[PDB]
Amino acid sequence: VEYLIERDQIDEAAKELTTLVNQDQNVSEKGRTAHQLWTQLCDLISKNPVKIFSLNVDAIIRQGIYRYTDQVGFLWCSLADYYIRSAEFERARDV
Amino acid sequence: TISAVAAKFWAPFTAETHENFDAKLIDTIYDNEMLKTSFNSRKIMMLEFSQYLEAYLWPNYVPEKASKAWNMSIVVMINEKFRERNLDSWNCFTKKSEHFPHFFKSILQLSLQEEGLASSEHCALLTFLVNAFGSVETPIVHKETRKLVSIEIWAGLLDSQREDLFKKQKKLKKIWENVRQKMTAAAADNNEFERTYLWNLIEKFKRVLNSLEPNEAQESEEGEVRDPIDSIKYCERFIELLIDLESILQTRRFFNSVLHSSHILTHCLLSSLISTDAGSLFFQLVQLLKFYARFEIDDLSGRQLTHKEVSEQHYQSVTR
Amino acid sequence: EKGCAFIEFTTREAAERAAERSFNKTFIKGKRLTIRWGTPVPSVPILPVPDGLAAAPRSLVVPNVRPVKSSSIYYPSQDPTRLGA
Amino acid sequence: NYTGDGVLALDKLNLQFLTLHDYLLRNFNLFQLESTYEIRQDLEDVLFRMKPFQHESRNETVFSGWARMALQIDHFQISEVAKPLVGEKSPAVVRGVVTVNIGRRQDIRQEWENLRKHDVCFLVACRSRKSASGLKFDVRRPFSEQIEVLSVRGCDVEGMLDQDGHLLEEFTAWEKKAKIPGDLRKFRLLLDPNQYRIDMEQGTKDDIYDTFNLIVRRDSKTNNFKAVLQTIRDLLNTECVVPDWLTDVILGYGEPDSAHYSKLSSAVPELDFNDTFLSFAHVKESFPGYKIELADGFDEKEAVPPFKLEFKELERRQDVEIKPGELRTILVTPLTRKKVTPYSYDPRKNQVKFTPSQVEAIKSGMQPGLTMVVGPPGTGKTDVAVQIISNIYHNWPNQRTLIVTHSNQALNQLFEKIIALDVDERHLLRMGHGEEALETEKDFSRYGRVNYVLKERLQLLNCVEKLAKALKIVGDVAYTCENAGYFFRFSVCRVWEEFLAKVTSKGCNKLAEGIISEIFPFTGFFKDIPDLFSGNNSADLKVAHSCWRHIEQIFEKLDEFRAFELLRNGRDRTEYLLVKEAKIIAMTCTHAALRRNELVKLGFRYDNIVMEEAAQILEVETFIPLLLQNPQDGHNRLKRWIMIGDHHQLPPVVQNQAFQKYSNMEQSLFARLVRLSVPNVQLDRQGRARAQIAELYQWRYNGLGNLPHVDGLPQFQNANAGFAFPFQFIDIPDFNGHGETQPSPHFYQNLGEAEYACALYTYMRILGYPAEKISILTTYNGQAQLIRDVFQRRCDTNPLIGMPAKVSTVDKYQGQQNDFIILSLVKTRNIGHIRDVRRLVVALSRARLGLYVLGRSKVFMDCLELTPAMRIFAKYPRKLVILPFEAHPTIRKWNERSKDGEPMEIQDTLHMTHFVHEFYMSNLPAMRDAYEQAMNEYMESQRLL
Amino acid sequence: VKDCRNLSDAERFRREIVRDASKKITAIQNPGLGEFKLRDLNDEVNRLIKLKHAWEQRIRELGGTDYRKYAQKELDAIGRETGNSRGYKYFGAAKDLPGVR
Repeated sequence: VEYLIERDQIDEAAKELTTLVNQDQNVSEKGRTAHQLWTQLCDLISKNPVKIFSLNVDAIIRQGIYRYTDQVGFLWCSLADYYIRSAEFERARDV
Repeated sequence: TISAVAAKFWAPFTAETHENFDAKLIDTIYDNEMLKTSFNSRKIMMLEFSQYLEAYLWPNYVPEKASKAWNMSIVVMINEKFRERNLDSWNCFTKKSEHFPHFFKSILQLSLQEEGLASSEHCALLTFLVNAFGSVETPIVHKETRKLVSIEIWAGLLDSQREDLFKKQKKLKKIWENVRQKMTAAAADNNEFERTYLWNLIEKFKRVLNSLEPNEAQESEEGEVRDPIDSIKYCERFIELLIDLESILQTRRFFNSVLHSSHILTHCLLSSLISTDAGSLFFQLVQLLKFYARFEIDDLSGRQLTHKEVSEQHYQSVTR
Repeated sequence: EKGCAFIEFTTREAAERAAERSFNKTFIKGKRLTIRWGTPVPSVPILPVPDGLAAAPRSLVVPNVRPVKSSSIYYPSQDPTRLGA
Repeated sequence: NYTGDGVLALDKLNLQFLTLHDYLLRNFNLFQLESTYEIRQDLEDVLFRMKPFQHESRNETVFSGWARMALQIDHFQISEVAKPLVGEKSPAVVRGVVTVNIGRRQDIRQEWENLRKHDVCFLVACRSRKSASGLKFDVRRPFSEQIEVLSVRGCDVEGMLDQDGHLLEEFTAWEKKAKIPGDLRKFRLLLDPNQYRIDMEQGTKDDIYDTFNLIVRRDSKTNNFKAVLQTIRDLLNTECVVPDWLTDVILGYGEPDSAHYSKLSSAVPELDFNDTFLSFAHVKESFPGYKIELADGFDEKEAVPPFKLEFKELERRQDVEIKPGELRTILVTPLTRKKVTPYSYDPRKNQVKFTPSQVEAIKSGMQPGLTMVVGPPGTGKTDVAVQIISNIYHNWPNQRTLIVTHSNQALNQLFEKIIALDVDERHLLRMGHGEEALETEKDFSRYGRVNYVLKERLQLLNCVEKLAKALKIVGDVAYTCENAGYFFRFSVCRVWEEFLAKVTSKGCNKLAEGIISEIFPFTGFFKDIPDLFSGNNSADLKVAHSCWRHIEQIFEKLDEFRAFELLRNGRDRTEYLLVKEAKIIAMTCTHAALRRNELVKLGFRYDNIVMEEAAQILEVETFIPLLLQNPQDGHNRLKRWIMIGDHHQLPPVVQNQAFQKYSNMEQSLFARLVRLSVPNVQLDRQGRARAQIAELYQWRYNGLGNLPHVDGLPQFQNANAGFAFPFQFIDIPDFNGHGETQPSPHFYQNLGEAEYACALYTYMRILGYPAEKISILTTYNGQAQLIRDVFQRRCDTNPLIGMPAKVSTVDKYQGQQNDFIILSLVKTRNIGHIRDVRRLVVALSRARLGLYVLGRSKVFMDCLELTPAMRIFAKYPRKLVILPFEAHPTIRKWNERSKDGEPMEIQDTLHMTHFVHEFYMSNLPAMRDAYEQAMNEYMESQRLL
Repeated sequence: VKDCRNLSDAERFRREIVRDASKKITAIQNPGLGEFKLRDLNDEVNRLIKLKHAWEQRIRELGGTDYRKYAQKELDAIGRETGNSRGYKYFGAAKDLPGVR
């Protein structure tokens, strides 16, 4: 993942992060738990709207408004932030 | 009975001795065996199995003598050949093709004719269109149905609706001018019927659908009363025709603008019949039509639209 | 032929009590029982089968047969109660 | 109950579809509906067979019956509900575990223990509605009146669990033969996570998944329904990429020939007809209306196969054209194939003198694009197919061919044929649930081919040891393929190149004659060939190169087998075999849908599809084989689709009337493309029945006729022994006062015909006809059960009479044939579904030598659609005329009256069964003595073995 | 405590507890359920798992199958024991709680 990010393979890096998050081990060998790995995905996926194509970015972030009840207010803004960076201001207002 | 008449007049196993033709028998058989029995399935199945069409109705067909009973009885036989499904229904016409354009046109005129046909007869006509529009591979039939769904039917659109299409595909406008300068005179005596047919058939469906309104379905002042069920079957067969026109790209390309411009889905969905129990199957058909009526396709090019493109165009449409 | 019999009870408990309260008991009838666990189709002839069987000859004799001058279940497929199972 | 009268709110499979998503979505809807109707019919039949009843003093269902396809659930539990994957709503996995007592009947026990991954089973919770100490059920009454079903949940099967609870994955079953103790087994089951979500979004305190008491398994041809639907859902979600040359004809737009090689620019004018032609005279006969000539430097005295043909009219340059004054020109060059071995290898070669229409199919099958060929009964459609396979394999050995077929039986005939052609046995692979019991003497299963590769690798390494011994090379070079490869490159190639250097630098002009016989190094390897070199350097250098190609071919095979030394596990070996080693992969259309989501993940790649029986494949199941691979780019890599079928024979079986008749699901994709007027090749010469029998059905086909040997073979010239005519239609009057009978809805029977067919089969058996050569057919399923019951009563009990080769419906006998057919046309009041000409053409074409049809003439002689066949039957008497003097075989010709005695005419079933009783009885001693002699010589000849 | 002393009944109650526990685990996985109710259900599941083991002891005492050898780790796959809470497992959404994580 760290290689792919440095080589700007952001869509492939996000594919491998989802593979990491799909593993239910409490922590990775780099010391990151699944919630921290999923946060790195939401970071990567919201701040790169143009560069990512394989992931329904809206769907995964709403799957965080679900379950992660302690950060709902953050994730609604994070979903809008994704659309604002895409310059899709109409859907930003919908969010 | 059918078999005694059949053996005397047309059955091939009596071909050495069956009687000379008598067109008045066709009127007799249609009235007594088909029509007055409400198109009894067993009677019609026995007539069709006995080759009544291929031996009697069609070889003797001449257009100057074809009564309404003769034309309708041919339609009834083909509908029987079609509900069997396993049969080359159009075979006898493909052999003797000369009178089929006159037969078909006469059948279209009966579909618009309101006086003097029963609603059960009108279901049979409209069923023959569904059969005719279905069998697109038989060229004798396809050359007829192709005339009813061609760019000339856009003469019934509003000028503003045609202008929208010419902005969508620029070359249509030059084609439309060539059509307009043609269809204003050149074979307009024929071509005016062909282009207005589906507009007039839509209007007849609206009247049948309005006849099922509970403030229209009352008994007449003369005393005749209409059973709803044959009118409901007419409506159900009509939505099937509209779906089948919509589901084939060469018909859809022209008819989709007509289906929208006629507001026929509004007339369906606001009718009483949708809300009734009896119209439950009509409702399912209208919902199947509503799907095709705005399918994810660019009809003028045939290009499949993606879910992204349809959603993006919707947002852009509402914003403007 | 073997001096044996078999009984199937409607329940195991009936068999168990019948087993436990009669095994190795003397009994009047058996002295001391030892007990342990475990149509033709009308007008169709039927062809006789030769004895002990369970090619054809190239010259044949022809019999001088001359023509003659509700139904019910005979086969299991004719019966709806068996066709269902 | 759909009769065709009413409208239904269903999709239709008409000729044309708006888009690919439209086409898929109509297929999804109608296939989901049909498979649900199949599931209903299976479960109702099973649950009647299990005969559930309420226990007389408990609130629990007890099953008093038995069925092959169901077992009582001893226990069921859910073991895992995995968290939703990132971006998904449903759980990732829902693992049920079911416990069942399989019972002690061995064949059923084998069947349950051979449940495999992705097999579909239904967990069912049911009760009786009616209370009795055991209960009978009537199919004349509704199911929901008698038995109550309160839950059905489908599961994917995962493998059976062992004693500890580890999972017996598929490849362990070939080797883990240690039987699990007792009769209980456990299976792990994948519940559908969407339905588990739906079952719990309602909330839970009661639980549906506790309630189950049966598990039901589907048969080998209907398991695929969930895999079909899963496939289509995926193709609707993803950007499906059908080839640009192909999407138009699947949707039915553009010119229908846009997929044909005439319009495609990618067609190649030069093709190597490797062995399609037996001789240069055959080349000339195969292309009527073409100028055929040899190229310069060849002469018709020596022009011999193989032939490259150049079709000048397929070149797109303007300088080459059908110019006036000469015919279309085919240029023939024979190929001097330089043989790869010095041994006396007689090559496997085609021996079928293809007729011009078959060659037109084979030519079109080598060209890219869509090739449709219509194969009337007896026209060599299998041999056309196999030659297309062989020609592709030789012309483009880098290309992989997937063969899809409706039946496993046609897949057997295919592979029996291919092995007789020059196809290397390691390159063939066959896949399917039948693979445990393949009928070929060579095992082409994944397991079978791996064992072949392991076996051949060992025998090749023995040759490497033998080669090293000839070279006097000391070392462990035969230990592995890897050791052998370094031995080849460093040592064998060096010595070989050192030989060619001496020949080329000196041997051409400044060494002794025949010195090649001295300096050739591998003489000790070919020590089992005498006189290897003749003593002429100009000639011996050629066989020396032929000796080298033999050595080089050994190491080429090894270098491909190296993977079997690195992949040491059965799963990984079959993956390498399936994706890399096999060039020709054979699969059923059922199995292609099941294995797609594995094959797509393995990276399985194929270039050509050959479909056989394509008219019998459903439109949905025909399409799916096109998409067993990922598109590597903006277009699919498939180069050829060949479809072989016959739209004038029967459609696919669709058993719901509405989905059959309204939505036209009985239209195969093959039949639809024919209605679209896609160009197709009619195989126009029939080689497999009498011309007299053939006349009864060939009226349906344009130009269909007979091969020259059909007039010539003695079995077609001679009459059917004991019959005056080679076929008859026999008017069966009422027997015991009844015509047809019908105990269940649409379950028609006719006992008068069934008793006549039994006597008529017995009559043939008294005449000495082999029982294997007679098959009894009927148009209706109901009569087929009755004929079986009659024959099981009245024939099978007698060892002299025996049992016919098969008693079948016509529909299930499609694609099969026999010498003698006795055909029962059950109906007597009104014509049946035989009025479908596709039923008729199949029924009338199953015979080769005699077809005797039992039925009421007056029901059928009046029918328009049957009139062409009936006018031929009307040439002969409507009563069976027999010649009981003529035991089988007769020297009498088919068209002459017998000179010995006189015939007798069988009036009816009563006279037939009375005559046959006396004819049996009067000949019984002589017939017995023959059988006693035949069984003695059987047992005596085997007694020495 | 053991309700029934019969070996066949003990296996039935064991399966019932396992049957009952599975219903409760589905509820903990649903995110809409309050922290207190989730914790309570998590305690109930752990008690039932302990009770399940207790029934296995009664089955073992009665000469039945020693299910502790056949105890597949699948139950451990969802519930991981905390190093300081030897024998207590947290399932489902209980891993998402602050502090428990």
